[PDB]
Amino acid sequence: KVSEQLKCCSGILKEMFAKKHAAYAWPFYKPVDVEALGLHDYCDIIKHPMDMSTIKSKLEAREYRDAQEFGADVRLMFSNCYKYNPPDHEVVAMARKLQDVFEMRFAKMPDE
Ligand SMILES: Cc1nn(C)c(C)c1-c1cccc(-c2ccnc3nc[nH]c23)c1F
Repeated sequence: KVSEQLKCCSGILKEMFAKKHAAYAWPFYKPVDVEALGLHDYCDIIKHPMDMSTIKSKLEAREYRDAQEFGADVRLMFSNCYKYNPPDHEVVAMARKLQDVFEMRFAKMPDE
């Protein structure tokens, strides 16, 4: 069960990194570079930054022990975006679309 579920999760991660979703996934590929982006309050507002390269590193290194731990990280990434940004900002629109992809496929988890 655990192995299977984590495979399911790595498939989701591979999809989120895929070219078919790149038009809205790209802001989430790497850690937010607060300084480069001029976002000098980012650290002060976001206490636990998260991005898809960090999730991929944690998957490769077998840090996730179960699907719930992986999902909590992916959702944290979206929540940080909803935290920091006005809800009408383009990056929030892209986060919502990528979360739709994630939640619909995560729902299709093998459950035993
Ligand atoms: C520059 C730039 N131009 N455009 C239209 C976008 C979407 C960006 C951009 C580039 C890289 C990362 C981010 C980003 C990621 C996660 N959270 C964020 N919060 C504010 N920016 C965030 C980003 F918006």
